[PDB]
Amino acid sequence: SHSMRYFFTSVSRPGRGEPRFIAVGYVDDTQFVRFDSDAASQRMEPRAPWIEQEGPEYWDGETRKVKAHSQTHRVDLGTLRGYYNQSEAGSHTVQRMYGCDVGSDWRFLRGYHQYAYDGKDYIALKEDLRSWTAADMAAQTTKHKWEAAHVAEQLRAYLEGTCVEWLRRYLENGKETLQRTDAPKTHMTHHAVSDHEATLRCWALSFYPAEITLTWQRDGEDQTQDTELVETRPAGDGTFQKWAAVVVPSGQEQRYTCHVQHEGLPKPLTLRW
Amino acid sequence: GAGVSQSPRYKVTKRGQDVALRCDPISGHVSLYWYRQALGQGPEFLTYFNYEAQQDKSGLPNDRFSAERPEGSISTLTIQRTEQRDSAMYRCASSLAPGTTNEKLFFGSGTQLSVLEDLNKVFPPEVAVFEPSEAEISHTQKATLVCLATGFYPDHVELSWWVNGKEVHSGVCTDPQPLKEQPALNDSRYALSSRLRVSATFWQNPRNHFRCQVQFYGLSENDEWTQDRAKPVTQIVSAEAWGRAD
Amino acid sequence: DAKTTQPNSMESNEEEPVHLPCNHSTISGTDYIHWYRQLPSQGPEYVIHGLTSNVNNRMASLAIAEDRKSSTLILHRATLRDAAVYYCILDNNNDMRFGAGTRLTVKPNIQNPDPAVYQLRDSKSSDKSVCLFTDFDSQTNVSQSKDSDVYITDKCVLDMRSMDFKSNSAVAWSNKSDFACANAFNNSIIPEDTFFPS
Amino acid sequence: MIQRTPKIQVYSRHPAENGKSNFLNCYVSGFHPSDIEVDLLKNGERIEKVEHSDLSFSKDWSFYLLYYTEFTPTEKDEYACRVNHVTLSQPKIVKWDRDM
Amino acid sequence: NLVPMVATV
Repeated sequence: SHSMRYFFTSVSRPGRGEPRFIAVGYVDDTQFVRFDSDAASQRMEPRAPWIEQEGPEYWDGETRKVKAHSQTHRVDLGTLRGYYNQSEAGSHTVQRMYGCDVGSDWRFLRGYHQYAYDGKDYIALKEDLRSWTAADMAAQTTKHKWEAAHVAEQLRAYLEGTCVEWLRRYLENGKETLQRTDAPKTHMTHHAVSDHEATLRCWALSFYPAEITLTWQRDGEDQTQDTELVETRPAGDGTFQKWAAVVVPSGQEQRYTCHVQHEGLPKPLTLRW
Repeated sequence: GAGVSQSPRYKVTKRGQDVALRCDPISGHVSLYWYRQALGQGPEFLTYFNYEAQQDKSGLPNDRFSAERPEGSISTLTIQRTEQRDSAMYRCASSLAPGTTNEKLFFGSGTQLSVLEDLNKVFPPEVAVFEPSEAEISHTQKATLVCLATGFYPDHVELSWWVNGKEVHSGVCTDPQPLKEQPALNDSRYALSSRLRVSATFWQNPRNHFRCQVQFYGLSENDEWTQDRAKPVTQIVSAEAWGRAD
Repeated sequence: DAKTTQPNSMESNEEEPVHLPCNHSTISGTDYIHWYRQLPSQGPEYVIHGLTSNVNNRMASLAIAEDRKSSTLILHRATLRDAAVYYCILDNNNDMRFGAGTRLTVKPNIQNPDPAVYQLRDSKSSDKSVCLFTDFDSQTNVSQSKDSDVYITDKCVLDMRSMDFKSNSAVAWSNKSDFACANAFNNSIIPEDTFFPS
Repeated sequence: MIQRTPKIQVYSRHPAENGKSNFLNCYVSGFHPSDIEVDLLKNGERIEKVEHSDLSFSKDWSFYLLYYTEFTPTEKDEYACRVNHVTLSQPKIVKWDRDM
Repeated sequence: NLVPMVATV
């Protein structure tokens, strides 16, 4: 299963020039492009090997569009400030995310396009790629403007067309990396936390993609009480890490097992102290 | 302002010299475009801005052309070392905002830029009014006056009819573009005809005054002139006729 | 190269419908279709635009093909005021690039044609005169003179509003002495019924 | 606008081995707004050559960044991550715990 | 491959 996602952030800085605009693009859990309004290149830039092969027409095109994205966001900041009756003095944020999913069979699975103002939902394209979900009266004004200009249709065409088309092209051109699965390297550690209790920490390392399920069990049964799960995190080499811990009573560690599920594994793994 | 404003409306520039063209967009409009247009062609894209940023200047024909919009409002298009080939209608446009909402483009009046190798080739128009023939009058009970503006260059004229001191459009038809008096010269002076048709009755009243007005845009105040004939400055040339019962 | 395609010229009669055709065979679902018009002596101005649905407003209708590979701008009842260049524009990013458009000429309804050539004398006690081919039917095609020293303008339509009367005319003149009206307005232009007095 | 404080994980790219070159990571996530200051500390002092990922965010709009620098862990060098953010009244400092 | 343009709010 696969996805392409673009994330766009603009942040106004009242007394200090035009908004900071940062754009990043991903294919699954792999970043492949970026743009930073403050950076020197003023170009869309590569961040994956397989995208560098793309010709200068690609780079010129993506750099024109990403810049137009930021200029449009620059307008939004002014408009939203008006919609909400806010002062010139405060820094505010707009975020746009859009992208598309394909099945394991490479056929179109779903599209999305949503928008937030100061970190909360403002407006979003519904799953039918035809209609809009608008939070408040401001977002309703936006909703009507967008319905009127058939924005959902333009977006539908992109998500079902170009989006999935270039996701596929990227997945081909970079198959050697994007389509490999790195199964998690796995182990358990043990810490005595008190006279009578120990923590068991179950580790998953250098796995890819990021999707993974670590669960604990007690006597072959799912267990949540006293379990701690951290956010899946980047190792920085393109792979991911995660751990899950339980606090058990000392001398009962044999009762517990950790189970690991991951696309790269022939089958789920079990670990015990 | 409320609409897109460009200045100067007309410009004669001596070849080899620089020229600056000004666009004032509709207040608050984020996007600003520059086009130029030749006779019998559509607008040719030149460059485009979103605020102060020149988002696309692929249309600029060469290094002599540059544009700026320093504070995201007024834009100036500068052409250095002008060539005759630069002559054209330069058209500014603005729209409220970029993006899928497709804010419509608003276009200004334009700047007619005429680059001339030699300003001595500039001539104001001469105007003459021809009275309707009695033959028309008796045959159709209508009277067609005909105005001829001749000998002018460049094609910077606006022709209007004034009847008892009031401009009229009903009954009028002016040629869409002029004729060259000398077809073999790309240099050629021009001629333009206009007709005003009124009722035989109206023309037959002697108290009715008809004036053909031709406004010409020529050399500016600071253009140097050293011919013996009057400097061909922007000016109005008119000819007239009074109504005749017989 | 060009992204839309249009006939360079076209003509229709007043008070009747005009279908102005446009081709854009290589089009995407993200390409909008825009029409702008340019009246004589004016700059372009917006008429209509759309994506896949047919559009209607006060000025016109936009008819888009099911396969979106062609479109039509419909003028329900073209007046003389609608003569203009109509531009069909394909756009997906606000580039708004113009082609050469279609130049629409709107022919007046000349009922009671009265093809005639008159001679008008200068008002200023001069000895110059001009020739006025007037009142022909709109199917008449004037042509520019071959004698360089003879001037013949294109035909021009005027509208005497307060009499609901419209008439075609073309004008011709020359400074050489041997010149006379038959010369420019020859039999190779004018029909019969051409009242051609002294 | 709801300001959200950063979640902070400090850790190594590869399993830690004294004397073996590696990367020190400080992953900050779940925060809003995006303005943040993150330092990697060696024995209490700011490491100078620190890089970070391009600003991105999660499904709930909260942001995340990865800061990182090459380092060679020893038995007794102490490493920490130091974070500033508008939600914080003083800098938050999270120590690297190799033994986790 | 970026959408050709985005809508202002």
